[PDB]
Amino acid sequence: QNITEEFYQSTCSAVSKGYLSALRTGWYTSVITIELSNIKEPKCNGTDAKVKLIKQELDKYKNAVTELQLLMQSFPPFLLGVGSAIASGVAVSKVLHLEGEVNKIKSALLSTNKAVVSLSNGVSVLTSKVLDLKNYIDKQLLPIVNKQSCSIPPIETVIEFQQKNNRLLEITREFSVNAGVTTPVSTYMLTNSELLSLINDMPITNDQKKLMSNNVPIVRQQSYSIMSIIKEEVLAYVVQLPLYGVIDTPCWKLHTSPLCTTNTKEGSNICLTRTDRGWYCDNAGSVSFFPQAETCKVQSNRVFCDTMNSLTLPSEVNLCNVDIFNPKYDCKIMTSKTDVSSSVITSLGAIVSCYGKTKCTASNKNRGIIKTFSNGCDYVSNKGVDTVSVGNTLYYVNKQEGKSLYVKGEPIINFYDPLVFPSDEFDASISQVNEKINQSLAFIRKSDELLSAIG
Amino acid sequence: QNITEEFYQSTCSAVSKGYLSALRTGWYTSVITIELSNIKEPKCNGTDAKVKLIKQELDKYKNAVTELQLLMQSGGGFLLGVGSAIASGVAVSKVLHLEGEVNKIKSALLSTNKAVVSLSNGVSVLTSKVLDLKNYIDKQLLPIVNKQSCSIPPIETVIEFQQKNNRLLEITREFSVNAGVTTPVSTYMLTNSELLSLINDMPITNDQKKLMSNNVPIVRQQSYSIMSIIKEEVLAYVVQLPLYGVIDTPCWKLHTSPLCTTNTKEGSNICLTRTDRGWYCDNAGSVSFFPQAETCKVQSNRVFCDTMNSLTLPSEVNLCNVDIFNPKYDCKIMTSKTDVSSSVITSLGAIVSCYGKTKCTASNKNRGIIKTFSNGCDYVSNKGVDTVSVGNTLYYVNKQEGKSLYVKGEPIINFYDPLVFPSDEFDASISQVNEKINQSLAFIRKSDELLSAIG
Amino acid sequence: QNITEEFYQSTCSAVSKGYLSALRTGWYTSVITIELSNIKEPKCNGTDAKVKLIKQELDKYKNAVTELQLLMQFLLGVGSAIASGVAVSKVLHLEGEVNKIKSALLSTNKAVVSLSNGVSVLTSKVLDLKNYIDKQLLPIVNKQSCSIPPIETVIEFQQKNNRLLEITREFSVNAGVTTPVSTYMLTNSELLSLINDMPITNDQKKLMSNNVPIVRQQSYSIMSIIKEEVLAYVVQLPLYGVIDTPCWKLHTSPLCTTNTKEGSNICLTRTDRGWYCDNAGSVSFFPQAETCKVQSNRVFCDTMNSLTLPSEVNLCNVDIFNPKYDCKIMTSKTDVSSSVITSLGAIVSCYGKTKCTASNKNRGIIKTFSNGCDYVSNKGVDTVSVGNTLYYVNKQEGKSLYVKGEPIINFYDPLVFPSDEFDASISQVNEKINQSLAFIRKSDELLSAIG
Repeated sequence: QNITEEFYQSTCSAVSKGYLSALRTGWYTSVITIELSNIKEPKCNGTDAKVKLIKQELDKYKNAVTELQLLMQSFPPFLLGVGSAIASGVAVSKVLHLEGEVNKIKSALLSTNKAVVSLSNGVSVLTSKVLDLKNYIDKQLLPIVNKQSCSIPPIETVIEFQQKNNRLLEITREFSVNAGVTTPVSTYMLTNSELLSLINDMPITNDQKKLMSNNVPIVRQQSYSIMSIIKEEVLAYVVQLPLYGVIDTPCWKLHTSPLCTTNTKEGSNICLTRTDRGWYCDNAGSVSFFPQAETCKVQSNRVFCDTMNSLTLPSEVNLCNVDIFNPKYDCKIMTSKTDVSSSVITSLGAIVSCYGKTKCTASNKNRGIIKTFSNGCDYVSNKGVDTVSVGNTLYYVNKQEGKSLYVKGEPIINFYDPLVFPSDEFDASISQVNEKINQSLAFIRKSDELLSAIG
Repeated sequence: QNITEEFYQSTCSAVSKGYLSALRTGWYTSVITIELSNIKEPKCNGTDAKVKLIKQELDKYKNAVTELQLLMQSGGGFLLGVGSAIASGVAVSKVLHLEGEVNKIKSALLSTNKAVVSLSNGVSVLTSKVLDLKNYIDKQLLPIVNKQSCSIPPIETVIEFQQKNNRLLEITREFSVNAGVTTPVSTYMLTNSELLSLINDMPITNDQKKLMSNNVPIVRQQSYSIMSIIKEEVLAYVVQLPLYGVIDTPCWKLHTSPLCTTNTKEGSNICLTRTDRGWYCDNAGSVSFFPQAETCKVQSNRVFCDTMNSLTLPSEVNLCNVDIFNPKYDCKIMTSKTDVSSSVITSLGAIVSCYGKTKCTASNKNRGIIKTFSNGCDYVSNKGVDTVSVGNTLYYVNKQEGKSLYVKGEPIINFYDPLVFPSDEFDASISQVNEKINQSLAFIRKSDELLSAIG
Repeated sequence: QNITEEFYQSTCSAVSKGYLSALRTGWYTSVITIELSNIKEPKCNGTDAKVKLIKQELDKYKNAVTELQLLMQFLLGVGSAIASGVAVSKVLHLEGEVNKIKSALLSTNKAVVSLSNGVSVLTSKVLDLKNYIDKQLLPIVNKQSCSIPPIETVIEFQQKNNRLLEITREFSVNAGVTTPVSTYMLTNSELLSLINDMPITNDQKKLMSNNVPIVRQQSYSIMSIIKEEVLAYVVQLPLYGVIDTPCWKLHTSPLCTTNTKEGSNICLTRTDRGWYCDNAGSVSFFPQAETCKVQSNRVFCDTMNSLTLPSEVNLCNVDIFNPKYDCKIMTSKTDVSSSVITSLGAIVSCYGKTKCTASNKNRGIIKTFSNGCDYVSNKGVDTVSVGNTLYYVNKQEGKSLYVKGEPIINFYDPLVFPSDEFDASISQVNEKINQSLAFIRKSDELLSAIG
């Protein structure tokens, strides 16, 4: 629980260290079943308010089944087709459509509400009966309506059927706007207790059960619900849960801000910005890099990421933070003439790139302005700092305990000649810039020697 | 229909064929109404627990009307153009605001729950009345709260009122967290029974009707629900359904991956990627091109694409898949020295671009690693392949049945000279690069020929 | 409430004026509390169908509390949107902090608390399950015989307990941070009262009260703490520090030459599209559509995704070649047709053999576009069609002004024209043109010195 940050004045960037990894490398799929009733629109003569209420709820139930069947055949079209995040769960969904595969699971859950079932294609899956509308309707609602004249229901039955039928009605809702594939997995799909018991039974280490059971909200966001089948008066859908094959390896976050020359005026400055910003995690002797901000979820020390949305880099990518001119790795930069002030709120600090006439401050709740940034790239930690202002933009600062280190260094943009500086580099590196520098240096050579005997 | 795939080894790209178009070409707008009672706060002195329950629900109802009164408005509006998706629906919504227009649909719906109404701007909309709280509240509920006597209602009345009031509360909730515009359109806005009837009354062909009725989730995802008015005891919101004016025309999806040289040097390679990846659909003698995958939704072999984010290309854009050096169409490519390994999952295969020191493999569930990729661009079909692994990332291949064709050919990056190669073209083409090869080729010769006569 | 729009034929761009600003510049943080009961799992034996229903509902209550014990806690800059709210959420986890709010709300439902760091925060109690369960429910479950409850008590408990369950559900699928803020988090009456009690101007209160739907979309709810029979979450409302200043929106479309030989054309595009609003003598610029919401002529934008520009930036709309500001453009050779639906019109850039059309629903085609960049107002036009795409135009009411002028791409020699600038400016392309003219002159001089 020790977060530390280093600000590199040399490159206008900061790295937040001390995080712990949880990287999704596998999937666990489970079959979730709901038992339905095979009851027809009741032919019974009666018109009390209570039986009116029961018939209304029955028509809700009957329509939910029908509109779930329209989701089936429209293999369901939404299983055959697109997917890599879902292929594992889609694989189990297709198998349930084989001859008697439903009856396999139906038998295992006849006597118990949770059982392990071996499937015909060679997968072993935990299967759960989360709701039984078959026995409630057949034993408490069939005797009332499967006659010529309907006997009155108790008010207790009217209330409790509404409660039971509600989960099915909600599942049909989520499954008829999401086309049968949803993420995060809702509580109507799998409650907190059901997901906790399912984690408890998974073929994983006891420490993985610790991590998953403590971060259920994150597990929800990295899980999928895949709709499978209605048949044999059963409702089956597949829940696809993450398997974290990488745990407790170091992770760090890179924050980058533009670095520009200052002492010149107007539109005559050279700028460069480190590009490889995002999360990094040590993974199997290499570095997993997650460039898009959404894919990694943070809870206290832990960074939860999905390896499917990652690039794999050598360990030497970190040498960019220690020495951007190191030989071993070609550190990535971008360049431009854009001389614009901005700020980046780091894990426990703030980078300020103040340029031009912009007024850039950092302030405290009580003392007011406690720093006025000069032109150039600077940094301030969150110790006694609450907000940062750049122009007309007030940023609040993350208030999170940790140690912050200011690594003084010469801004590398000072080392470059502005006349031969490539200033349109969308995605370049240190070496690529040096190659273009020499080529323009060589053109200057070749042209100058063409004027020796002439001039 | 049978999905087929071709991989072109020369250009590091693949084309998935065999799909059927379903293109959003227009909009269909309908008005949904709920009849309300303008009941004032009860003022019945009685204190029975059932009267409290009725009173508490009336408060939930009366607050929903107030909250809908606060939402009385709709909205305000390969690099593409810019549209305004709900401009059609908002246009109908603005007309309903005008004085006397709400009274027009009140009269037309006096004797039926569905009618076509003429509004002031020639706007002629099918109108639906889907819930009548006015009858229930004014007849069943008003008398037992009207007096100061407070006729205590049966417990059925407490429950019955909650069920009727539920949909209005849920419609208000959806509008509240969406500024009056919701998408996808939920079954609270428009139930499956209601939506299917609306599809049956659109000005479309019978084949178009079946397509929507069997793709209700897609239709809902591409529809909008727009809060318009609450006045004259009427709540009215506009529903904006999609119009699929182009249907059953052939579509194909283009996948592209970087194509670089395999030289063993620290970044001394030239890369090249086709930039035209996306969905292509035949459309009225042209090709509609959708470069962003999130405008197109696939269901088996059906592609639902929104034309608002499309480009209109000549039929000859497909020639880039036969001969990229063809004269008729000028294929768009990008260049760089950015040389790194990635994998692209196609419809029934996987493209792998292995570069440098990365472990790029394809493996089978039971047989193990069945292919290790050499440096360069390669393809593997889904036949007998389950997973593709690049670095620390494991991709899953579609197990969808189909036939894929490997088209051998010399990689075209080899054709180009790595010294006169324009190697940072973000959005270029074959001609624009030959444009710049000829320039740098001619300039170098001139300076060499101009160095000759200096004797 | 007078929207107007001007089309500049010279630069293929349009400006929509007349809008009024509502800029989110800061945050207001408030604490919302639900008082809970330490009620423990009933261990009276009962079989009555109503006893089961009460027991089942206490189960949903108990599981909700357990679930909540786990839910605890142009290129722009980068912010931390919920930093202000999370900062207050952190303070609640200090000891005694829960009790100060518990003490300040012992006898009332709405009180100010100065937390351990001395910040005045408004706190509220929106639901009191502690009194209901302990008084109404505990006697009928806290014995052996399990007193039969009336059906009315079963229904009330479901109603009271429902809001707790639905708050739990929202936090559970969102990792304890929700946006927009739902009516379960904060009902309409509670939000309006909260607005009325904030330390803000009357104009700010009026602006927020008329735009509760937008305020919800710009607000956050942060799960903070549960302990000592109390549940607390932080609600982070927007501060509109800048109000009623004039805004305008800039629409741009590619401007190209119209030579009939394909591939022989040079193109130009203003890259400064987005919202502009006057702000403290400078101009706040919002280049993204997502960061700005519009209701009638009022524009709600979030300054976290804005650049601060000199007020001279507006000269680019009157004179793109003005000396006081370097207007940003981009160049290309791509001769492609597109359309831009402006506030009360549509810009059509029609190139090649493309079909470009403006139509009325009952009269049919009313304007047919030829090669170049043109503009049609929404007065009398319902749709604009470019190629295989049909756009409906906005039907907001306002007056368009068509400003005639020579397209500026007609002032550039295509040979020396730099047609690759992904980001550039008017000055920058004049540099590269001065340079290419200078080099080609130097080359010519060198063959004279050797001739």
